Amino acid sequence: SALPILLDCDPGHDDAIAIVLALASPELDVKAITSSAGNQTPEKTLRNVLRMLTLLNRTDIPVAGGAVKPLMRELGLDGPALPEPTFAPQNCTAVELMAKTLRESAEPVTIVSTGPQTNVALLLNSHPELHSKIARIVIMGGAMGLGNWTPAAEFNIYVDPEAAEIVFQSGIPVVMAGLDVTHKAQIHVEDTERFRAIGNPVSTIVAELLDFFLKWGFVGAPLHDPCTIAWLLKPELFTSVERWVGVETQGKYTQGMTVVDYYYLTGNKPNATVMVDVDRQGFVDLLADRLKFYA
Amino acid sequence: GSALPILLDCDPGHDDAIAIVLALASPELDVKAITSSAGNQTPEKTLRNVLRMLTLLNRTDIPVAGGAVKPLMRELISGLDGPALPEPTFAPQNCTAVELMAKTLRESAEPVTIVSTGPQTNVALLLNSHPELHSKIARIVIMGGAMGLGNWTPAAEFNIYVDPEAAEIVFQSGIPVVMAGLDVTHKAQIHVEDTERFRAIGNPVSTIVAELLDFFLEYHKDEKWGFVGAPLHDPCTIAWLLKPELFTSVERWVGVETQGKYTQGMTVVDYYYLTGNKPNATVMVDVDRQGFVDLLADRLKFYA
Amino acid sequence: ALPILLDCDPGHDDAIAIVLALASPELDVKAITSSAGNQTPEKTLRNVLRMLTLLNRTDIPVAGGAVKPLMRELIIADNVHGESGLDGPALPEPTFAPQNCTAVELMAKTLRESAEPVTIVSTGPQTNVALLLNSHPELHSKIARIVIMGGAMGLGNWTPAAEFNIYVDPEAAEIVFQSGIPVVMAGLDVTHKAQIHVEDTERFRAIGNPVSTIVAELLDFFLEKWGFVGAPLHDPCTIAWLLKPELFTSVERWVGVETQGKYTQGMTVVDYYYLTGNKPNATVMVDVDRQGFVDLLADRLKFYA
Amino acid sequence: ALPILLDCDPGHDDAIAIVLALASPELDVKAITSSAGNQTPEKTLRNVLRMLTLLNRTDIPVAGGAVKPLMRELGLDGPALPEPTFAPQNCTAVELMAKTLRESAEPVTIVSTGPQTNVALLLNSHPELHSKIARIVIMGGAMGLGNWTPAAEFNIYVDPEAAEIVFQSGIPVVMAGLDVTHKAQIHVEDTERFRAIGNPVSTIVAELLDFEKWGFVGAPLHDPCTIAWLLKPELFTSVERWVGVETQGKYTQGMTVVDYYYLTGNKPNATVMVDVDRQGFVDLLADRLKFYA
Ligand SMILES: [Ca+2]
Ligand SMILES: [Ca+2]
Ligand SMILES: [Ca+2]
Ligand SMILES: [Ca+2]
Repeated sequence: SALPILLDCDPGHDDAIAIVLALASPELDVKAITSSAGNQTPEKTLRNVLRMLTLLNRTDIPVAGGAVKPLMRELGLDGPALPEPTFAPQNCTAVELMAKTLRESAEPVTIVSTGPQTNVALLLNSHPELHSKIARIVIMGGAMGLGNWTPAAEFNIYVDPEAAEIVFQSGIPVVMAGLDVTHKAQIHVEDTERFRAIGNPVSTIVAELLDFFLKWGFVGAPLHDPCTIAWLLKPELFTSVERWVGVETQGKYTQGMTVVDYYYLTGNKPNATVMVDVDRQGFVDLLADRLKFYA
Repeated sequence: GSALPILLDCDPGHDDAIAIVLALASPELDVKAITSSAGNQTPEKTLRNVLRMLTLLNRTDIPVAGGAVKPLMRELISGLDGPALPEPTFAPQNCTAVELMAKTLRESAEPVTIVSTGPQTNVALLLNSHPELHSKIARIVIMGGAMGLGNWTPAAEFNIYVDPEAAEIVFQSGIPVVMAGLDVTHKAQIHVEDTERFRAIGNPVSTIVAELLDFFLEYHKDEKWGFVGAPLHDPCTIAWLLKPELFTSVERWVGVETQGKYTQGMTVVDYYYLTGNKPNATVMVDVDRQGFVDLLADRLKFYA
Repeated sequence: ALPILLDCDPGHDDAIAIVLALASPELDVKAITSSAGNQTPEKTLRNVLRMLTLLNRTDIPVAGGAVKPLMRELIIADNVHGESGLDGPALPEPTFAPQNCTAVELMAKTLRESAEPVTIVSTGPQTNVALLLNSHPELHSKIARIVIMGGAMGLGNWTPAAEFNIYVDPEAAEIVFQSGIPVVMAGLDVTHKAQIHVEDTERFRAIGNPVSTIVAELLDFFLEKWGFVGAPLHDPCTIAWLLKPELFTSVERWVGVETQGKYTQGMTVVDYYYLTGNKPNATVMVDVDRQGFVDLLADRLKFYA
Repeated sequence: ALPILLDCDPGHDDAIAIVLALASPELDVKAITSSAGNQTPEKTLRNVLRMLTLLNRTDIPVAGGAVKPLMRELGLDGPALPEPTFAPQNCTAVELMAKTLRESAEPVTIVSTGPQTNVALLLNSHPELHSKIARIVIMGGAMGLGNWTPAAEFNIYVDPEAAEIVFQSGIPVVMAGLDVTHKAQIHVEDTERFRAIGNPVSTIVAELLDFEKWGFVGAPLHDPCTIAWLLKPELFTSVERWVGVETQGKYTQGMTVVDYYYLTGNKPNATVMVDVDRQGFVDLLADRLKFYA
């Protein structure tokens, strides 16, 4: 009855916190966690997935490392003391673990990818016969408005624009947590104190990860990646629009931009659910309430 | 007569038309010439519309010339429907827009302000073909672009989209640029009450302006944008020259995308200073709407 | 014997390349996988199976690959190669099944279990090869080199600037050329010199076995703005180069594939006069001893006696 | 005589093109304007003035043009040349070109042997004068390999946007690219022939041509092919084809894409020179050099 999900990510503090949120939610059955490279080198992102799973006592979840660089371009949890990995990744690549999971699943699986789209694009292009086994792809990346890496582009998308465009043109429903929503999903100093007052080793780690992070004029720090998991858990916390998104791969000034046809100016059929607002307090409540799982 | 000397390049177009009305009712401004760009209409039509507006406004003394027939490297894509306008009673000068612009610069004793409220085609031509006159251009004030969402394609505003290369030439020119994009112009809405205020002013020109606002809103009320009233784009350029204190603006780097698969014509504004790039533009981002409406109605009294 | 992986989109010349490879005991064909380009992926796969049926090598593992280019829609070399993709001669129906997996999977499996580096020969669009490279960076060390048919230093045969295989999937080809693995390129520069004249096709037909018959009837089908004396035979130059590199003249140069141009998508940009900074990444074939090439083919056709 | 406008960036070969044009009474050179590419715009202007001083044609009006490409960033060593004895006109190249067209009674031929910057400016800013332009004869581009980047010839690469403007203009274009110019080589023996003609001008021309991976037998003479094609088109083989200039590629900015095998829908927009009778080209030059006897 739980929703089967594949998590692909590049921890990264917010990826890490998204893993914590997912494993505290019995509505979700995390089938595997695979690592992309962007926030760090692929050796480090893999290591970080293994450390998080060690911390959270879920060494039963299969892990594989993915692509070592973006498709056509060149190419992490400081703060708290984290455990050394006590287990090994699977002897195969992220795409292979993803494909394997799809093949053997009896119902469609949800992909949540919160690093660059590199591994997800590879799976899509290399396994067209498994597209039917993918319910939807939930991403953290992009920005309808101003980017955070270049003027037009958010980092995840900018690191591998081609991979992202492959995802959005794939024919599989996409849900997009871009900067428009994640910038609203701020954790204020008081919130971080709330998480820390919960009083278990994990809520402590989450609070310290957050401590570390601390021209945009944010009141507190945005928490990007957990917005993907939070939307699956409580979509009613979010406002979203169904629109066409294209990713720029050629521009002189705009490589990696997510072009969102908000006012229907193109002929293009919508391919994405674009998150545009969140109930910030509700988002904090969800995170604070699920942290009680590690009591 | 120490008014600010200005060159107006435009593609009327109801809002260009209203910009002309505002400028000629402002003795702070000395309009040296009006030239026509093509965008809102064919170049025959935009030229004609400049001539009709000057005929209406009893300023047949301002020299007019037609400009480029198409964007620098792309194909082109009455223009003042609604009110009855007069037929032209005077002829454009026997030259091109670029030639009239250059002439004006050469013979001006002080730098001239360019206001271009159509595509940037003529301005870019003047810039590239007269580098020895850059010193005679104080600044270029444009209506075009959007820091946020575009009104023509998802990423692009119309004027820039029609001639991205010309706009990039303007912004890379080294001459200070002032940009009235959709971020401010979409705030500069004329509500139905405002159009009634203009109409109550009671002279042939305020009547024309109100009827121009009439036609627009009746036939082009944007149902997806959720505007309370119709945005008045072009007059924001003139208003900023008249009362900059009505506006909020930031000094940022702006690039125009000329190569993107999805983004041709986008004005990329480096709002959060993420690039290395030296600011080249003053980007208007807010306006005091009521004050903007007040300016228009105060200046419409000129035609009493 | 040199272990090779063959990735191809038959297509008459791919087919004749298969024939040549299987008549050469210098080469150990480890698998044949199918790309889409010349035809739909259903048809290319079928035609690999038909050729292996014909040549009684049903022991070679076959798998179908990617159904479309990485980031573009499929276009096919439709009426050039006709209906089935191998029109002309009667061919046998497949008597065996492809492996239960994708081309990239069979490729990876082959590399993993090989004891020495494997040579990839790819004679359709580079789609499967690029997928293997990006998804298996830990197996690059098991790839000796990639030998392609594609590209043109001069004029293209599909658009003014581009050759078909490259044009169908420029992004795949650029991935191959940027990969760090040695590339050998049989482009139109050489393949347009590797013409089979009517006399040569008559020679193949005179060899008198079922297979040389099929190869001759295949060429028959492939027969005026180019002003060729007879028909260029593109794909078998990859295998010929592995068999007898002394037939060929080649230069080591930098090659880039254009993925963004308005007029030039799919161009192979070859830095023939060293004008760029760029480190050579390819061996580009630029000439062939045509008669020697024809001799090679005919000599190896005797294998099917 | 055929009225022509010469826009160029001397440059030794532009210089030799000027020499040939002024020795040809079939041609009426209406004006010479300077582009920037081979050198800075100050230098190219100066060189036009030096050449016309040398050749005793200070009566031909000269103007300096654009100081850089339309959208991008931006010369006669060897022989002793005279200092300029006259001044350029007090206007820009585009102005002098427009003025020339306006006051011509019949269409004018434009020969542009530098980047196409001034010609593109003329075309875009004077659409009412297109009818006064018979054709634009250019030295630039390559159907085959480039001499500047792998895909691109210099003149075109310097201002790809100006070149694409010219080719998309609707005015007939004639293209002397590397395909023909690399065949138009001057061998050591030819340079000695020129030198033996025995006047100050043939001497200057020789001292220029006097001064590796391409494997040329002698030096290609690029710009004079434009003037030669006007004088003796029968020396050349050419094809009527569609030509587009790449202005966006990652690796191919400045490439002239010639649709030699009719693979696009596109209407031909250009006469593309593909061969030359080299000896006949050399004979034309030697023959015309006698003008300065
Ligand atoms: Ca992340
Ligand atoms: Ca306008
Ligand atoms: Ca093939
Ligand atoms: Ca030159």
